[PDB]
Amino acid sequence: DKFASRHGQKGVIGLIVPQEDMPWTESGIVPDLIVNPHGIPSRMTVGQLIEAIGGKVASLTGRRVDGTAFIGEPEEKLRKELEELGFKHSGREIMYDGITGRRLEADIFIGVIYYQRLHHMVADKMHARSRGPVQVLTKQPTEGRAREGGLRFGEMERDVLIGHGAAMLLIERLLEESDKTEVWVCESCGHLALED
Amino acid sequence: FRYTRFEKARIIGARALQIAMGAPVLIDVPEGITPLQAALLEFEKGVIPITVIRPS
Amino acid sequence: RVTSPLSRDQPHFEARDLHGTHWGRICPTETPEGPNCGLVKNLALMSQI
Amino acid sequence: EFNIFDHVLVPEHRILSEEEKEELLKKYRIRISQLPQIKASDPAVVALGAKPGDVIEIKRKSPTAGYYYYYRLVVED
Amino acid sequence: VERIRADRRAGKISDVINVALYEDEEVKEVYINSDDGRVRRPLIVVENGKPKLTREHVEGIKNGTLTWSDLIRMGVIEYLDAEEEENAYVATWPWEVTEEHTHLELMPAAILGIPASLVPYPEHNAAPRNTYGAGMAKQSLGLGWANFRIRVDTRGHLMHYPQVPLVNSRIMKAVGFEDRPAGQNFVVAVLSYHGYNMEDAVIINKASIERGLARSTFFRTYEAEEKRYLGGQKDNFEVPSPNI
Amino acid sequence: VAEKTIKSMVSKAELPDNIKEELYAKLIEYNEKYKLKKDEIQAIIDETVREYQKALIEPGEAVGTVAAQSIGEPSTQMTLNINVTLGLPRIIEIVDARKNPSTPIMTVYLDEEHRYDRDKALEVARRIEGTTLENLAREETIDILNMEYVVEIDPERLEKAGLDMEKVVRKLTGSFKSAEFEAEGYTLVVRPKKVTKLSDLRKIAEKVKKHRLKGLSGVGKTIIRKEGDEYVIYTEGSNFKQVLKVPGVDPTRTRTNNIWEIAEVLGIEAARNAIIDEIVSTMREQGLEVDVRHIMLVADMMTLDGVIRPIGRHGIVGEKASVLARAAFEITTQHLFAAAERGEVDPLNGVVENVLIGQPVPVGTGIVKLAMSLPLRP
Amino acid sequence: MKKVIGSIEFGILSPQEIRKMSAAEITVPDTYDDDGYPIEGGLMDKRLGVIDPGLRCETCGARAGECPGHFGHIELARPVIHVGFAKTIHRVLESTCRECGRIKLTDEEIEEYMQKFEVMGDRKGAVDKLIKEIHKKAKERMVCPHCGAPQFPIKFERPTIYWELRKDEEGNEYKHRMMPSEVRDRLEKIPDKDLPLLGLHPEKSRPEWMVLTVLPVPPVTMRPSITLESGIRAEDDLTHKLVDIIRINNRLKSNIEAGAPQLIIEDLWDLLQYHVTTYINNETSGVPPAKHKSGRPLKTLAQRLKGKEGRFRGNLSGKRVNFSARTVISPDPMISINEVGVPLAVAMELTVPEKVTEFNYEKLKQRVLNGPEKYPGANYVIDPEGRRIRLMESNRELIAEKLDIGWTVERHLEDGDVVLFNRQPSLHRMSIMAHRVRVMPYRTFRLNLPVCPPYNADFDGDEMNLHVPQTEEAQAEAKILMEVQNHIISPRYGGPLIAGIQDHISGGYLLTREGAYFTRYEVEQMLMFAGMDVNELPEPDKYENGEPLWSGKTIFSLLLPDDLTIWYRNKLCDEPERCEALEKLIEEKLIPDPEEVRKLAYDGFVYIQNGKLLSGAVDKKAYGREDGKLLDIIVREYGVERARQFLDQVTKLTIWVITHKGFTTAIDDEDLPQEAIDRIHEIIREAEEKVQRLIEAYKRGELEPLPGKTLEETLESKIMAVLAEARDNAGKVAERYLGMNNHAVIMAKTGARGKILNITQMAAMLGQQSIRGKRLYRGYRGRVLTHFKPGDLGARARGFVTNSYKSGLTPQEYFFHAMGGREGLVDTAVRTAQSGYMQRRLINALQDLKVDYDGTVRDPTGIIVQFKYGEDGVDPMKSWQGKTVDVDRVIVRTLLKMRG
Amino acid sequence: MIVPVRCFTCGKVLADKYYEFKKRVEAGEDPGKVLDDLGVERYCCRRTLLSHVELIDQVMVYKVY
Amino acid sequence: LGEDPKDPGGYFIINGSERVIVSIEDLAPNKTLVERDERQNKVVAKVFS
Ligand SMILES: [Mg+2]
Ligand SMILES: [Zn+2]
Ligand SMILES: [Zn+2]
Ligand SMILES: [Zn+2]
Repeated sequence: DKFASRHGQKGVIGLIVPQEDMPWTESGIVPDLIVNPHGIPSRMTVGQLIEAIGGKVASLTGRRVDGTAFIGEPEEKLRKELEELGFKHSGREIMYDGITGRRLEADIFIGVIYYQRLHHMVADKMHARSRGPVQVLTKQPTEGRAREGGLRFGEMERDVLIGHGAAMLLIERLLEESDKTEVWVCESCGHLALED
Repeated sequence: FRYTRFEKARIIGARALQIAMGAPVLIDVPEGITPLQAALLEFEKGVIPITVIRPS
Repeated sequence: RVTSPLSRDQPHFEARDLHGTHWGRICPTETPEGPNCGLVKNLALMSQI
Repeated sequence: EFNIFDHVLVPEHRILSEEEKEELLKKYRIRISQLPQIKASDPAVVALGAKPGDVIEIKRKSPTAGYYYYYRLVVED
Repeated sequence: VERIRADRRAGKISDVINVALYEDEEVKEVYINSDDGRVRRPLIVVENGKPKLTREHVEGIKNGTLTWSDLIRMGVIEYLDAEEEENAYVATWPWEVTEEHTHLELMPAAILGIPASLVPYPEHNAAPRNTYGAGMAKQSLGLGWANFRIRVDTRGHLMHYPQVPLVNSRIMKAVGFEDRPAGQNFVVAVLSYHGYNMEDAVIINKASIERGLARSTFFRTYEAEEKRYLGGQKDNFEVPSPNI
Repeated sequence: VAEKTIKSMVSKAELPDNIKEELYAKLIEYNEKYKLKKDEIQAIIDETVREYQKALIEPGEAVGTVAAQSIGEPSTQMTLNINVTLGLPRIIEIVDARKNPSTPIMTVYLDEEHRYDRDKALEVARRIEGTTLENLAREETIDILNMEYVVEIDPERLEKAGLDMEKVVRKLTGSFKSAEFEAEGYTLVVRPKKVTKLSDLRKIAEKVKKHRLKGLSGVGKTIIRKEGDEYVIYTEGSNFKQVLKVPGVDPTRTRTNNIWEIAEVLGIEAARNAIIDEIVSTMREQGLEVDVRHIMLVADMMTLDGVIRPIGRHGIVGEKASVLARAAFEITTQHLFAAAERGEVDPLNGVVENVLIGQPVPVGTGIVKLAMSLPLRP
Repeated sequence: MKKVIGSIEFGILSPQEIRKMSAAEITVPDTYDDDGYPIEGGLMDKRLGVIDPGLRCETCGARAGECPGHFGHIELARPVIHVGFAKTIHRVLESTCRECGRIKLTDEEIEEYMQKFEVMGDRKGAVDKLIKEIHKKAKERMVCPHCGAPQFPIKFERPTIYWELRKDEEGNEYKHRMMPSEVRDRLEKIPDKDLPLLGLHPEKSRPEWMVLTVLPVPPVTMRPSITLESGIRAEDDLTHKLVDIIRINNRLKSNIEAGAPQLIIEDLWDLLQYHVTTYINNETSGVPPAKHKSGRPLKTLAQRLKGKEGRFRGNLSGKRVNFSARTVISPDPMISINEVGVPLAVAMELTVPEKVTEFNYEKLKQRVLNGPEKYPGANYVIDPEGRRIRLMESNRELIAEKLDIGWTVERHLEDGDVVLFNRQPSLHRMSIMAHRVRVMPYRTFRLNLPVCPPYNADFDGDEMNLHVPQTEEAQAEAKILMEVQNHIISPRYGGPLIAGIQDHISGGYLLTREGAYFTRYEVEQMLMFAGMDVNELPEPDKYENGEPLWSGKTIFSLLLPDDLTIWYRNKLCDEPERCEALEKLIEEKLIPDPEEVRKLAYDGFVYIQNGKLLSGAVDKKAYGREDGKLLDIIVREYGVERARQFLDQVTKLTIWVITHKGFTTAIDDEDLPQEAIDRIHEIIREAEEKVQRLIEAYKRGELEPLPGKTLEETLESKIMAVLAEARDNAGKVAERYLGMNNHAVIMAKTGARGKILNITQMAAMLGQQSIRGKRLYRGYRGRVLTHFKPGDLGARARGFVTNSYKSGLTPQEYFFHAMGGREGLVDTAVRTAQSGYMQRRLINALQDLKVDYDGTVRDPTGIIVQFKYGEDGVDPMKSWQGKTVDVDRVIVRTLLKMRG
Repeated sequence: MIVPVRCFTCGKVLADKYYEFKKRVEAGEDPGKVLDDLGVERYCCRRTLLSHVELIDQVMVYKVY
Repeated sequence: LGEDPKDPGGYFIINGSERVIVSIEDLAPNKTLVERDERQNKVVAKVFS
């Protein structure tokens, strides 16, 4: 299931981790989501961190944090009120591992980030066809998922199958599984013979 | 003499096709494997009867 | 939403790119991806017609 | 004057004899029409004084093998 | 040009008319535009380094005695198209106005679109990231419409517990996104967890999902028509017999 | 171990010539450092032979398809946009065998008498550089009292072209015998012999501007760079035939971006080498590493018939012997109709035709032939 | 027996052949009557085939779905010029005499051209060149060499109009329209001996057949008719075109039989010619395309054959296949690189057909007895005779009791089954690999992370396809050739492609860095997590607070083989003195003491001796993509299976390290002290002062033009260079003030994810925003935005952003960054299409090249493209960094092996 | 559209005190002190209570039957 | 009336399906625009009357 932040950070759910296995902070907060730290600096997404700090500050104080462009609440002010609230300025919190139970050697940055679920759900995107309806013209599997259609093995797939050197795999894919048929051919002239 | 990857794949495919419609296995079987696994064990034991014709 | 009569497959380097006159009229960031980038724009919040 | 074979981009060119041409045909089991072609108006051909119907043996610098031996067939324009 | 601008600011002529002057060393031209299709923006008129908008106008706007059309009528704020703005020198902030400045920007954050204003602190993000966030704001799920149950849309989505973001731009309240939210606030901790959040992936809490977080419902509408054919033949709404 | 024994072992080894000398040099270098024994050297030779045998490509590999994929895949992550127009457009221009590439650039090398001092390099660059008087001209004005161009040029530009105004006149007195050219200090004034209509004035004024005073035709910008304590001249435009025969330019290292000029001047072999070098340089500029074997195979396929051919419908695919191969890629209707006109017979020896029909392709396992002994007795 | 198509011979269909192949004659321009039955003599006649299930074909007696279809013929009232041959017809009209019919060449020239045709062989280009030369030579002769009759020039008007330039008795030159009947009569006079000179086969490509007298109407199956949801039949475009053709032909026949004047006959002939031309090709130049009653242009046979959606590309080269699935992918480090996560729903749908043998009889019987609704089960059963029965609840036990040797069971996807895993677009042969089926009860696909870089796939909603081979040969080919571990090294550059990325690199650095020690419980836990066969713990390196501690290098050493020794420098090198000392110590002894190495061990120099990591820290240079030396050596020296096991174990170990030690990034990672901010502001002020000085110098005229450049772009280049120097200085300051303890700096330096410029952009400055390689200039007159004075060329007014992401950009700088990002996005969106087109062109140019058994690459014709592939006969995949044999590595490894 | 019964993070019940919190917020008091006196101390429960907006009253008006 | 008060309107309902007319960014009618073609080496002015 596709979940996206408001700063272009998107991704599918990798694991449904039970609460007992999830880490928790010293304040007794268990995160509702865990994101990889590698994606934050590569895409130069500091607004996500500022939004996390602002969300934590808004939750702790009860007052909504303004995030308007160029007139929003300054980041340094947000860190100041986070410090005045009894938390670290950077937003990092001391977390304990949910499995081993030991304290993590690094203070983990945890905050409230607005994450929205998208309509690209895995329920409407899974397609699986073994055999079924075929087109009346080419005797090939139909189009799309609504009519139990097949999956297109395009020109590029054929090219990379040729590059792999798999002749019989290509024969099975393109011919033996899509539009295999038998015809009668006259050896004298090469015309298609007629069977009555 | 060595077997190329394409030659080995062709030999294994031919042996598996033979096993699927006859051609009893020349070695023991783990009682439940697919014919492809049977051809793989036949190749691993060095008991395959299929040779490769090479131009000369 | 605002579209353009130009073809989507055409590389329009001078047309798809953001213009300085789009300030206050065309949103500088909200554009679609792929061939629709640049040719499809959205009106700014202060845009008046 | 300026010899065309002194250029670093121009590999060495030699004229194959009839016996050498027959040996080349026998080695790869190919006919005279299955060799790569070179135009009779090519500057290397007119530098060698060749005529159509001959085979030019090219010693080229190989980035992977040091020296490589290619073969071409002189054909009319 | 000055007389036309003064008359427009005095309310004598309509605000649709826009006047511009091109003064080159070779050619000199005056352009007047009063047609359709011209995208314009509102700018506060600044004269002698002092903006026309005063605190009294803001108080009247807040009290409801003054409207936006009233402000346009007195020429305090005027609509400028691309042609007229070539002769204008706009000031980004009210504290940056000088004697040479001719206009004052109303809202620098208003240059963004409606979905682009959903992004909190867009100036702290990369431009492709802001573009992706603006594009994906339209793909989110939430209580878009209160009459979704009676609607007959072929496909629709509903969030069970939609939430207004805690870090939201003030324009979203005016736009109406706060009344119709399309997401939830997630307690996110940035941490590597067993490699299952690798390559943009995320890890969700099982108890949070079981508690109703990010729960959604998908509605699909099918239609059936009792079409009438030629000769009086028509479809029938009944359970088909097994013999057919 | 003596050097003679190592050389004899290297010669007796079943290794290529290029591997033999490199291996011998490395063994000599490592022999004094660690005092290698005879058995260690023999084991090293055996390991090298085994590695060479392992590195040999198995028969039946789809080298053309692999080369095409390995060239086109880095093009998906290249960067678009002196004036070298490198990147994906450069690769597209190279593989399409463009007769006139966009912004042609030639690399000019000088001999020992001009590659060590700046003055000789500048003078030979100005010899190569094609300077017209229109570029030297500063103001354009056509009058009526004499009804001809009175040309005034800035002297500073004349300080870079390295020639005097009067000699400039000598470049149009012989060339334009229908007009009289006069020099008045730093002003160039022309005189008409028999001119009375404005139509013929506009048919002869542009001929003076298009005339080249010195240098070679089609030459625009020209710069000089210091690489390897040597002066290298980079110019705009391709004039290989007129730049090879220059008194002061080394002709054994000069090259141009125009592969067609190299084919018509240095031969098809040098054209293939230049294609390989250009593709390698374009790949290395973008930071994407591509094996030179794929580029070499592509260039060999491009120059198979003795002339440079593109990879499109007018090139390698155009001269394909298979009708279905040509029809499947490009211009399907006219190719099929022309094949019907010629009565062409498709032997179906290719890969794409067998894909279209349903026969096994002649690559990889499709080339393996098997034999079976029937009396199997387990 | 069975036969295959050895070769295909092409030609032009003769009218006699069209008449003989036709099972019916079509004269009624209609398809169905009021009740829906076909009309006899119409296009939908049962003699040409049947589409509706109820009807039965008249010609062959078969029902719908099995009748191949039969062609028909229409006898045209007057001949019609075929458009596709039309221009070629004109060529013949310019080559043959108008009276004798022979070619316009002498007998000696004809004989010489015959010898030239025989000599050259079978190359197409030479044949076309000779044909063009012969046509050019014959077209300039106005006197027939055989008969002496005068000739006239012929003007060809597109598409099928021929004009003959004739002279009257008064000398006036006029144009006579050559009717198709006259053209066919002229073409009939050409003998068979002159046809090879014109490039026409005497027995297959007679020129008179190039003018259509009988039109072959296609079978019903090839142009099927369907019934819409409203009960109205929807006819095909070809059917409408044929209806129009039949109506016009019938009108022409009626007018001819009625003795209509010549104005009628030529007008109807032109209408029929236009209809036939549109039917052959509706996109012909010079004519209006045929349109439906709704205004939609029709696509005829030419558009059916050509184009991306045409038969050749959309149905023949590439087509939809059966037994395939497609869904979203999610990460799964717990599975091997050889395994793919297949959902239970997908597994119970896709079926592998397994023949019942003497060893798998019980398993397949259990699969049949389970049924389609129980896993592991079966869906279909095929008897030896060949009838397929679907397994329901009623016959599930009956079929199981009837199972015997020779039967085929379409069982559900089981563990260990080989399937194809492909992601689109497939730019390279590594974009699809054969994995092993792993069945998990969730909905999404699961793919191991090191296999992602081969697929170029992240997990931000990526969709991937899976293909299940059916035949045993296809399964064997997938298992042997396209297996994942067999394609670790990329043949494009001869380097590792299946490699650790991101968290793998970060965990390797965290484990192998100096001062990294782990407790006994942690070591046992990571050993169990990585699946290593370490029965007993090694000797602890040191004791802290009474408990044993193990160095991370010791734990990493267990992954490497015991006979492995390699040293190199990684990307973490910033003190070359220690690396030089380590290199010198290795150079002298060639077997340095492990205590001696550990005394001067440096994280910037990786050194593994006998499988023990004595020095160095793991980064992208260890087992990263395109950079991992250790993985490259392991693949080449220890096989692919050992390499796959090492990759799996090291990825699991690094994931365990990065999971429990704690890896995170926060807002303080980009934080800088006041001194760094002051230095950045000083650099900003210096850069703006330099830009202003350059602008003033350009305005006052003392700026010097660059050689070959005028003032404008010279000043622009100088300003851009100054801004680039300022950006480099700011980045250097940011790197100086950011230590290695920063996790973002760790990721940037180790090559896991991101770059140093990314951290610089979030901390120091955004640099200068440039469009198309130059400064931003598009906007108003003399300025980009109206917030700057006109004619201002300053840094702030041209796209130089002074602040970073952390400090926030000004609205003008935000707009400039938006222009830069839009330019980048447009650049990628434009580059992708051109790159794909170039890839397709290269593939179609080099599809048929193959290395033969003698090491030569030859085309299907037989021409030797290369006498040795790559001039040395070495696979680039097996090449060592583009070289034939790495003599240094071989010598060093052999020397170490003999010394140890 | 309706207040969740339990907090999404720890399952603490918050629907009981939400309407009192909303009533006190509309009275002009600081929502932080209102959350403090209602026992809502962890900011995850504060997130759930503050970010929720009531919308069921606008859905009940559209009858479906 | 079964309508959302927050619905902005501005669209059409054709056959029960909501249809929105995306604005079109066209050239100014009856206005002459001048440009130079580098490849053709000519000055071209166009007006869409
Ligand atoms: Mg993706
Ligand atoms: Zn039939
Ligand atoms: Zn004649
Ligand atoms: Zn809570």
